[PDB]
Amino acid sequence: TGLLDGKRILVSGIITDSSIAFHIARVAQEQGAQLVLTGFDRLRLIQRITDRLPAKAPLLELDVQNEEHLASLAGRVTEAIGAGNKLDGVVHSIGFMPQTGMGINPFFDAPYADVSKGIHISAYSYASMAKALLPIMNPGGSIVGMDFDPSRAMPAYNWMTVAKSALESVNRFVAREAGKYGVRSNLVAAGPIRTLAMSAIVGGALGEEAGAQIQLLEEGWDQRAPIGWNMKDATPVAKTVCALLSDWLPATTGDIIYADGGAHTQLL
Amino acid sequence: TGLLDGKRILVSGIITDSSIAFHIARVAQEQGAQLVLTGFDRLRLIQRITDRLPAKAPLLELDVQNEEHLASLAGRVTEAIGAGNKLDGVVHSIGFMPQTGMGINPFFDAPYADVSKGIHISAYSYASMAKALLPIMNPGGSIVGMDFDPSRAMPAYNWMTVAKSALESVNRFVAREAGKYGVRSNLVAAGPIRTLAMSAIVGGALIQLLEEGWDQRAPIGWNMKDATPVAKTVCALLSDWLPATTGDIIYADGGAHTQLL
Amino acid sequence: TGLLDGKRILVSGIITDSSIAFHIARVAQEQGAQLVLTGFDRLRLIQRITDRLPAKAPLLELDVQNEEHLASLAGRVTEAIGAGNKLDGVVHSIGFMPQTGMGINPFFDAPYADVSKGIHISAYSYASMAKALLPIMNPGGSIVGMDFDPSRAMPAYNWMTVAKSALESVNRFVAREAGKYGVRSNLVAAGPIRTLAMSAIVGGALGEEAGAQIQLLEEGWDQRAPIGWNMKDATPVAKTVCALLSDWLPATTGDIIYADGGAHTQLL
Amino acid sequence: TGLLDGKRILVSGIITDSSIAFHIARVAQEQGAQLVLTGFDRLRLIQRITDRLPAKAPLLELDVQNEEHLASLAGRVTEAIGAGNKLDGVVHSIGFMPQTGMGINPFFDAPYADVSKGIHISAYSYASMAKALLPIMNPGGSIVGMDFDPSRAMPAYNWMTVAKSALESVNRFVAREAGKYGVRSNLVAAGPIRTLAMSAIVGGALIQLLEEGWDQRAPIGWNMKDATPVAKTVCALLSDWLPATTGDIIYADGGAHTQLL
Ligand SMILES: NC(=O)c1ccc[n+]([C@@H]2O[C@H](COP(=O)([O-])OP(=O)(O)OC[C@H]3O[C@@H](n4cnc5c(N)ncnc54)[C@H](O)[C@@H]3O)[C@@H](O)[C@H]2O)c1
Ligand SMILES: NC(=O)c1ccc[n+]([C@@H]2O[C@H](COP(=O)([O-])OP(=O)(O)OC[C@H]3O[C@@H](n4cnc5c(N)ncnc54)[C@H](O)[C@@H]3O)[C@@H](O)[C@H]2O)c1
Ligand SMILES: NC(=O)c1ccc[n+]([C@@H]2O[C@H](COP(=O)([O-])OP(=O)(O)OC[C@H]3O[C@@H](n4cnc5c(N)ncnc54)[C@H](O)[C@@H]3O)[C@@H](O)[C@H]2O)c1
Ligand SMILES: NC(=O)c1ccc[n+]([C@@H]2O[C@H](COP(=O)([O-])OP(=O)(O)OC[C@H]3O[C@@H](n4cnc5c(N)ncnc54)[C@H](O)[C@@H]3O)[C@@H](O)[C@H]2O)c1
Repeated sequence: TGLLDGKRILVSGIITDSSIAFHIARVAQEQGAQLVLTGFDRLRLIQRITDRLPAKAPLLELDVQNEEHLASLAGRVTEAIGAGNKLDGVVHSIGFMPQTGMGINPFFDAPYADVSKGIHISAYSYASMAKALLPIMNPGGSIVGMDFDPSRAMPAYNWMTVAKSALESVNRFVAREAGKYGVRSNLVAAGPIRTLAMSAIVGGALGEEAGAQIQLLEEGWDQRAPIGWNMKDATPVAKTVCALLSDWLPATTGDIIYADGGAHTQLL
Repeated sequence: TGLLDGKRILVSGIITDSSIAFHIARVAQEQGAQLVLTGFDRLRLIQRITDRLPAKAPLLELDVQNEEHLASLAGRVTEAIGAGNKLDGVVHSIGFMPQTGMGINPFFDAPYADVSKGIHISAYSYASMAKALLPIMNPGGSIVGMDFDPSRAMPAYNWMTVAKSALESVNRFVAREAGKYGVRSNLVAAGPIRTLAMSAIVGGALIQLLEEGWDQRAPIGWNMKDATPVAKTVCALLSDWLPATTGDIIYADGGAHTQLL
Repeated sequence: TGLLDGKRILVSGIITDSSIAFHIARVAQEQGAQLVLTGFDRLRLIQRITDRLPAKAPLLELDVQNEEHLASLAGRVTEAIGAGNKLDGVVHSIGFMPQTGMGINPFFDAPYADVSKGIHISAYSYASMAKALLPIMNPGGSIVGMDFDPSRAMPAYNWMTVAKSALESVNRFVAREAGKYGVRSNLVAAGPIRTLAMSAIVGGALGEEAGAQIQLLEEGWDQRAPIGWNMKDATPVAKTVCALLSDWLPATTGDIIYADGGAHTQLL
Repeated sequence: TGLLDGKRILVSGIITDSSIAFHIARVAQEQGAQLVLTGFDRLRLIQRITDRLPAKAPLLELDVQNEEHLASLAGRVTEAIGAGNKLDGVVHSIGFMPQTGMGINPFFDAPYADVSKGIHISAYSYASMAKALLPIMNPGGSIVGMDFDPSRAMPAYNWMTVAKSALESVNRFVAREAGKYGVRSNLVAAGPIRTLAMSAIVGGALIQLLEEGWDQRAPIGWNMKDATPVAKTVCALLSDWLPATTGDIIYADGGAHTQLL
């Protein structure tokens, strides 16, 4: 009776109740999904946060840079959902980039070690998770990652833009591997959403003027989006992710769905 | 239980039970929609076809090159669904290109009158239907058209490739208009499907090699005789589950377009 | 010494001295090219215009909607350049769209008859000219058309945007035909240039604050463009066309070169 | 007379006389450029290769993973062309990916340490060199890097494809910076060319079929054994004849990427 009814889905990337992952988790559960959650580093906090989700779901630790976490991942998921059950869905909502690689910090000044950390967490880990989880996914399954359209450069996004371009390429190759399991792999390219990560970043760049520029970003995005855009609401993005986790897009893989109000299809 | 529960949706393009529009209509009815169908030219023939759909639905004549048909359409639709009710969905699943514009016929030999007719039916008509039906569409509604990825030239598709390129551009402008009504506009780029147009327009102007090639490039495979995955994709767009996508193209092609070999 | 030394190039599209084609013609001549020119309708006026070019050049009438003009073109060109001589280059710098298909006139209110004529002249005729001239082109030859990037919708450009999308598609097919002859076919996507088509034709469709809307277009373009953009200067565009007419892009065909200051590569 | 007469141009990436950089260098010199060359690893062996060039040019050492090399680059480059002289061109023609990231080795088995090294050398180093060399570039100058179209996935190319996607994105940011110096930044996406990297990196990770399919898809054909058309394109970008193109990608692939089949 729900869009994701009877589906077991892993969701990564909850850190705050504003996280896009949190809303993906909320909407999936509203649509009848049974979730496993993964969290990085602050697991007591994430536990308290996810108490506020509609239903109780098991939380597993996963630092995508930790090889041991990746190697034990499938075993721990299987334990969490019960032996014999497989995942129908996997959500990658994970991103990171050192401040040097962001903002008004000069593009040329980011040291490779910083960039490389960012790309490891933001792009490579999409292949890492897929590698760890594909052997426990059902045919008809769906892996989804979060994207921010990096086809053109822009202020501030800097090296994360580069990491997303890498992510887009990784996704196309994940699809080749995933297809062997009858599993789809796609990205959702979202417009700007007022998550705490989003606001910290622009705030890290512009400081005292960050609040104003954020309101201006919202105005510009809403104007260019033919159906408009609400930065305060992650629901449309979360629904798009759930659509890809459902069986209603069975012939789409290696691809990118734009949940950005249609802004990227307009010049002005 | 139903992805499109309660929605009122107009579906154009049904001519046989292999039509992508037929499968779109079937699946939508299965998912709780109520349809109004439109047919070009063969009304008695289409009526027999549509009698095979899981539920009966009113059938309206529509020639997209006929100005009077377009002018009467909204009123005719309202008459069929009852005053005070509006559409939630519109499906544009039509196209045509004269033989000279297709297959092994030389690209340079297609006369403009031929090309022009093809573009009228396959691309302009998307704006035309939108112009006619937007005044009777509900907020949150959705207009969906059928595309075949024309970003790179290819044998056989010739001038229809040009018509599809125009359509994609048209779709982005319809989205600006449709947005004023709170309505989305998108295309589904489908992989090759065994339809009347496939056999009679394309094949008539010349396929097994095409199925194999497409199935190879597609990471999850491709079945030319199964329009259902395409139909489901259109339904996804007609649903409330892709509420932030407009002016866009969704690829229901097995992932073929994301792979070089 | 000259980039196009010894080459024989047909240039269409000159109507005023602000025409992109006029500057393409000037620079080509400065680079040692020998030219044949084509003009539509106002041929006395055009001839007065072309007298201001650095060098003499035959002027032939060509209305791309006139089948008879198209059928006699090769013969009139060959008569102009001498028998046993062929063209090395062809420039299509031709566009048209009735006022109804542009500006603040509603997108839905443009009749297909208006749009169709616009597509005939702006898109289909690229195939027409190629059909007429390919039999009189040397291997190593080059056909170039003028584009305005239509991959995203925008205010005002309206149905001309659709024509340009059609033209891009046509160019990919012309490339397959031209290939047999060892001839390249490409488009130059220029940024906005203050020709009279811009200021008067598009400008006239813009309503009351037309000038301001066009200046705003320039400011936005200059800003997005990493090297900036000057709407008053067609020379970077004319040079780019000449680059495609030269032997220095011998492996590029069916393609688009962006002479737009790099604006299309930047979101903001 | 020469396309690049009096232009001072740095060219990285020569390792054998099949290198794309070697042919870029050869064509630039034929067109009157004064070159400075950089090499990695076996510089004495590279010197033997660079001696085969038309004119003798200074060879400097540059490992792009070496912060000292990068920090001293401009100083050493200035020493080579003379104090008071600046560069007009910079050619980035380098890249690398460990075997684990290539060919028949499973995509999922490449350790990040390996991928990272490949991304560092192949993509980040484009920004690295720009940062080092922009302060000694004249207005009107041109930075060019080599690309292989990564917009779709493909067998064998694997993680290098990902590095190329990074590079394309890096190029767009390098353009923003280079613009402040009146300098252009672009990539050339080349078709397949028989080089040491083609043979040792890609080939050992596994060939003739690649050439045929590319030549078939290219409207003007394509020759894997001929790097000259690619070198010419790079020189076009180094010249004054593409002065309005930046942050972009020019395809020197025989038009292959514009055709489905
Ligand atoms: N907020 C937006 O506007 C926006 C727009 C488009 C795309 N995105 C993408 O959506 C996803 C989530 O972003 P968000 O806006 O919700 O911010 P967020 O801070 O809520 O989510 C980012 C997540 O990455 C996790 N993470 C960081 N390092 C990790 C590691 N080593 N191992 C495992 N997890 C790690 C964090 O703990 C966090 O949960 C990202 O991929 C982001 O780039 C965000
Ligand atoms: N079969 C495929 O492989 C495939 C792949 C991608 C996209 N498409 C697209 O899907 C849509 C439907 O095509 P199909 O494959 O189902 O073939 P089809 O023959 O089953 O449907 C084509 C329809 O166009 C309608 N039509 C033609 N002229 C008309 C007019 N003047 N006014 C109103 N309607 C008119 C026909 O009556 C018919 O029902 C088209 O837009 C087509 O290009 C088909
Ligand atoms: N001005 C810009 O900003 C700009 C930007 C990108 C692309 N373009 C393109 O460049 C080309 C030239 O436009 P322009 O800006 O130089 O304005 P323009 O008016 O000087 O050039 C347009 C030309 O088309 C010719 N033409 C119209 N109908 C014709 C027909 N039936 N047969 C033969 N010729 C015909 C006109 O006579 C004229 O010479 C067009 O294709 C246009 O779309 C212009
Ligand atoms: N050969 C092809 O088919 C082809 C096609 C398209 C694009 N490309 C690209 O063109 C460029 C040249 O490659 P190629 O085909 O000529 O092979 P190549 O082997 O002749 O050149 C590759 C170069 O990378 C250099 N390099 C590796 N690590 C380095 C480091 N740490 N610091 C500085 N330089 C380093 C090598 O020493 C070498 O000279 C590359 O970026 C490549 O990816 C090659």
